[PDB]
Amino acid sequence: GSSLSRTQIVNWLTRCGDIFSTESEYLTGLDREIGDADHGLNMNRGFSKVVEKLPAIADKDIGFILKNTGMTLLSSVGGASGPLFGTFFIRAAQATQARQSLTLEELYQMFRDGADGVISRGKAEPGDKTMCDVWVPVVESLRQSSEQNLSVPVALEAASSIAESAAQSTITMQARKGRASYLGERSIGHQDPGATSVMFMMQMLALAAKE
Amino acid sequence: GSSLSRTQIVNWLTRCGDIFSTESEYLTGLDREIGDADHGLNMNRGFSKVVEKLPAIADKDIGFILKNTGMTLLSSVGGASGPLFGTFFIRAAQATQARQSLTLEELYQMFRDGADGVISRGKAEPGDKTMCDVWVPVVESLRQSSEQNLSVPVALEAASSIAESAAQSTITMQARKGRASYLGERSIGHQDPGATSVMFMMQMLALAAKE
Amino acid sequence: SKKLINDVQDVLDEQLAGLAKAHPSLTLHQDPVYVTRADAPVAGKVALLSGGGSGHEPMHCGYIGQGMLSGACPGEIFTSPTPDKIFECAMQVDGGEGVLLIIKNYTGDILNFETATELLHDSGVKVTTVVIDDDVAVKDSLYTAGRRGVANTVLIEKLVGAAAERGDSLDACAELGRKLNNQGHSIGIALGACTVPAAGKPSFTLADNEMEFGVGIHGEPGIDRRPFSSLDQTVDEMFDTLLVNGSYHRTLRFWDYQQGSWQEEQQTKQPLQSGDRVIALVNNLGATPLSELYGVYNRLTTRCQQAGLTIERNLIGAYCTSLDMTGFSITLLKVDDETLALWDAPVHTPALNWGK
Amino acid sequence: SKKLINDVQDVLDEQLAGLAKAHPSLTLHQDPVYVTRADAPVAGKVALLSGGGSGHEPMHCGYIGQGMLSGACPGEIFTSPTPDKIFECAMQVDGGEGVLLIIKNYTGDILNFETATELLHDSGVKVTTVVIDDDVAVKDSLYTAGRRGVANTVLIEKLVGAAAERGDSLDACAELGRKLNNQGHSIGIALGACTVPAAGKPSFTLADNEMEFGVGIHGEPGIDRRPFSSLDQTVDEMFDTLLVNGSYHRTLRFWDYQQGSWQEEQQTKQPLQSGDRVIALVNNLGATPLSELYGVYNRLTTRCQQAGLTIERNLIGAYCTSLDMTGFSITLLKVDDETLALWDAPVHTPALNWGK
Ligand SMILES: Nc1ncnc2c1ncn2[C@@H]1O[C@H](COP(=O)(O)OP(=O)(O)O)[C@@H](O)[C@H]1O
Ligand SMILES: Nc1ncnc2c1ncn2[C@@H]1O[C@H](COP(=O)(O)OP(=O)(O)O)[C@@H](O)[C@H]1O
Ligand SMILES: [Mg+2]
Ligand SMILES: [Mg+2]
Ligand SMILES: [Mg+2]
Ligand SMILES: [Mg+2]
Repeated sequence: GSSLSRTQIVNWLTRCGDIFSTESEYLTGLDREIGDADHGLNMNRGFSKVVEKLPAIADKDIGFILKNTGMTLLSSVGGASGPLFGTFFIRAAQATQARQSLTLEELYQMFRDGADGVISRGKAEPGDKTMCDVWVPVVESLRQSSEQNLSVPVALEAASSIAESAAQSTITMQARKGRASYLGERSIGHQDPGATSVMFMMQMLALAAKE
Repeated sequence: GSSLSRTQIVNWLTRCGDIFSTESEYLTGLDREIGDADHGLNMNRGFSKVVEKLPAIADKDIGFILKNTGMTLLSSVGGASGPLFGTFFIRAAQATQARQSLTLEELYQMFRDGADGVISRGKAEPGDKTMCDVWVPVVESLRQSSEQNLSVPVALEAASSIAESAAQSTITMQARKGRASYLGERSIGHQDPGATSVMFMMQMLALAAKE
Repeated sequence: SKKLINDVQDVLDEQLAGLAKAHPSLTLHQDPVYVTRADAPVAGKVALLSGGGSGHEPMHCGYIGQGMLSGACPGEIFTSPTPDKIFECAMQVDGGEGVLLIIKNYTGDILNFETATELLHDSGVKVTTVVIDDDVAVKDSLYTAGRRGVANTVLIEKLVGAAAERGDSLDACAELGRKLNNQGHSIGIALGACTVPAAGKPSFTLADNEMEFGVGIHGEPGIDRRPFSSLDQTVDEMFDTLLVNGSYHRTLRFWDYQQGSWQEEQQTKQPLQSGDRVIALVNNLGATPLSELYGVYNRLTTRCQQAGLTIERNLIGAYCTSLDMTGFSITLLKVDDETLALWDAPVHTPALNWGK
Repeated sequence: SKKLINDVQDVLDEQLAGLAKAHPSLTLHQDPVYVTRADAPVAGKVALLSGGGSGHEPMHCGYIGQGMLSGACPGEIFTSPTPDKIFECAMQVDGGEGVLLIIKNYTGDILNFETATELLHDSGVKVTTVVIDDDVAVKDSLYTAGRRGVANTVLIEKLVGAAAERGDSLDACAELGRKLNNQGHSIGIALGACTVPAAGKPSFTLADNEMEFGVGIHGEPGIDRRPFSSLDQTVDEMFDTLLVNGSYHRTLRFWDYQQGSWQEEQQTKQPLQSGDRVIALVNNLGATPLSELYGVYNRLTTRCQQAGLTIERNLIGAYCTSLDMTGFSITLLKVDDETLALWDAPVHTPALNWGK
């Protein structure tokens, strides 16, 4: 049956290291227009540290790897995204726990629990112009894919492609949370940096699950 | 016999007010290249105050008017040119004293004594790149004109025209005194602001003496 | 570009080392980075801690000393520090009487300082919190993250630092900070953007007749871009906004160490009014000449007199910055005789020093 | 353009008014302009006076107070003040024990302060002078106006201000100032020029990889325009120049109040040497971030250690500026225990404040 292995999750996180390095300046520029120009650096610094610690733990259980990842990000990313992405991974790990692979259904639950964590820490609602504008649609994609008994790889391919449109959907919102909310209507016309990071993370998961 | 009247001296100083106002920015730019960009403002502020006090004293003796002028400049121009031009007028006034008009010969002595004052206060030698590079040639012009028994108006016309070439001659000197001497060889290629001020003053005297 | 730095990765390492070298009274800790009074822990006193991104020097490390902070956590440039750094630093400075965390209101500072407060509680450390949200530019908290904590953080760290030193309890410290937070008012403008070391371009560009009005401290654009005309004009718009945006309602959470949980507290601010007495802080955002700040003060005193406000103390200088930003902020904090007594009390920090 | 000013003609009027308003301890006099301690004349002490153009704030008015200056004469921007202002100010502050004039070495300051010294003598006032020429950039006094007085003026005003306050005589004050002048060494660089209020263009332009090396305080170009590469590089060139240009011979004139005449004094400076102890001042020229000054200090301490010099005290901040200039200067003043004792003595000024 269709599942996502522990080494695919390792591979995912490893690809995040690559993407956050490559798109560092792009994310920075997004956070320059409607922020303080640091997001890219924060994500790069965080996943860079994650990906360094990863080879020493590549053989532990999925819950272990995700929880350490969240804790690593927390100790390193800083700013608003550090506690938010840290919480995502920590809550995702307690959905998972000692798994060695994950069914679509468990992936959905994992992402559902992660996002619920970012929503209660940050209180963002749809249209606030945050990473939650990508998480929520992503979770609902996973839910739908699960109903339809899709394979894990095409489920993530569809979640990823939904993440893309959701990130883009932010351009148009006036920010109501985060630093961008201080700019008022000046935040309209600009893509949310954190939502872009979620998009990149989902794009790398689709890649990780292809085989 | 050919003489320079007290009201022509008043007229001279009045024309200096005009020239230092008109050429304020030009003198400023000269003192920007090789200085601190203040000369024009200093001369404008000084002669502006002189020319305000002048109508109340237009009927006193030449020595009186010149000495007050020097004292007014001193209390107002500041920086290096304040004490230097103040001393010029104060020493010129004690050559003059209670005159009501001045012969070529007394003009020469007046300018000779003025300049001697600026030279001993400042110690500038020919080629140091200062106002003294115009004063000294100007005094020697007046001397020569006196030998030749020229009229006062053409004497000043020739002193003025010598002042012009002397000011221009500074472009080429490396400064050895004043603020410009801190720039070393970077002071070469630039006209001395203070020498330009002397030139303007001599040009206005020629004008004042025409009638 | 054009910063006095070496490699971008090493800027904070080099700058913090220089801080520790210059200051015998300060200890630079490593792995994790943070800074403390060399004589912390000080037994018998409430310990005062704060922190935030690098780039606002002297805030906060310039305020570590007797009468002020016991330690501070510098983060990365314009980046809130992480909970482990705040946790270790608070552990290091704990004087048996509790630890007070002063937190500027940014999503990141709030969340990281909150995670840290809970870790401390769970370690048996008595702890509570004060949130600073003095920046009146963001008028309305309804559909925003809330007002920013800017320069008033300094006035509050001093006053609360004085009470902590006087021997006041955690609770009396916290309540003092929260009261002051409720009647302190700030606003900033920028004439030119800062450039972060990793950037080579400024955070925003601006024509010679334009200003960013209602700026904070991390280089984001302000609440609007408007014409710049004169000192008097600029100071008048700022002051008039201190008054019209003075009314503010919002919810701030503080740690109840007895419950062991976050306590929402809905609180409202009044605009400053005729008859109030204030401390005025005229604060360089980084690259404004001191002379111009005095020109700003000249105008501010006039507007204060006209509005019925009496300035009892002032600070004029570079106290809470944004790297190399050309601009300034005005802060007016309402006071009484008891608060003035804490103002005048000794303080011995790199940035602030008097008495004793 | 883009300055926080109103009409150009009124900038100093507005800024000085703001100074007097902010500072209860300072009296602003009019017609002629100058500034004094509100409690001058102080009977029984040598009175310390200085002055110079506006544009170097806080120097000199930020240094008026107990332990430092008794008064100061601000001139126009970058313009030496006139002899009448210095004369009236010295008359105002005369404490029966003499007046000491501290004069930075510029043609204008020298000539105006000299004219003033003579007026004072002729009024029966006991008076003498100290000339400051710490700037090592202009290597050689032979065919120049002489080395400029820059940031070391602050360290000397403090130390001599301490002796004056301790109760030392005019002569012991003067001799102390002149000795310190002989072993204090400064150098400055600019990354960006200042703009004076009347100007709308900066005093010089510069590419991103260029610096003005060996700059003073009035915005003139330095002794050369050279590549800018890094903090370490910049600080290394500056420091190496402090040492190689340390040797200096020149003539400084001081008033002999007994003779009633100028006394030439040919004096020579030694370069700083292995085993000397110093006070280090890392001085913002106006628009450098405090954080970068700490980065500069980090490097400076290394170079000092390597050269055998022990930094005993430091100041890091904006003490002697050039309006909105992006740059900094380094000053190293050689000291002994007796000079350190004067450093640590109380000082109560707007810019400097400790003890007592
Ligand atoms: N209250 C919130 N809830 C969810 N996400 C948020 C919230 N506030 C900010 N964010 C996310 O954080 C991103 C900015 O992160 P970053 O630049 O790293 O932190 P900071 O704003 O402190 O500099 C935003 O683009 C947004 O997606
Ligand atoms: N030692 C000196 N002797 C004669 N003239 C001098 C001397 N030093 C400077 N000057 C004159 O002063 C001019 C600069 O004057 P100004 O800009 O008003 O004063 P400052 O240099 O103090 O700003 C120079 O161009 C030069 O002609
Ligand atoms: Mg950011
Ligand atoms: Mg000049
Ligand atoms: Mg940030
Ligand atoms: Mg000048």
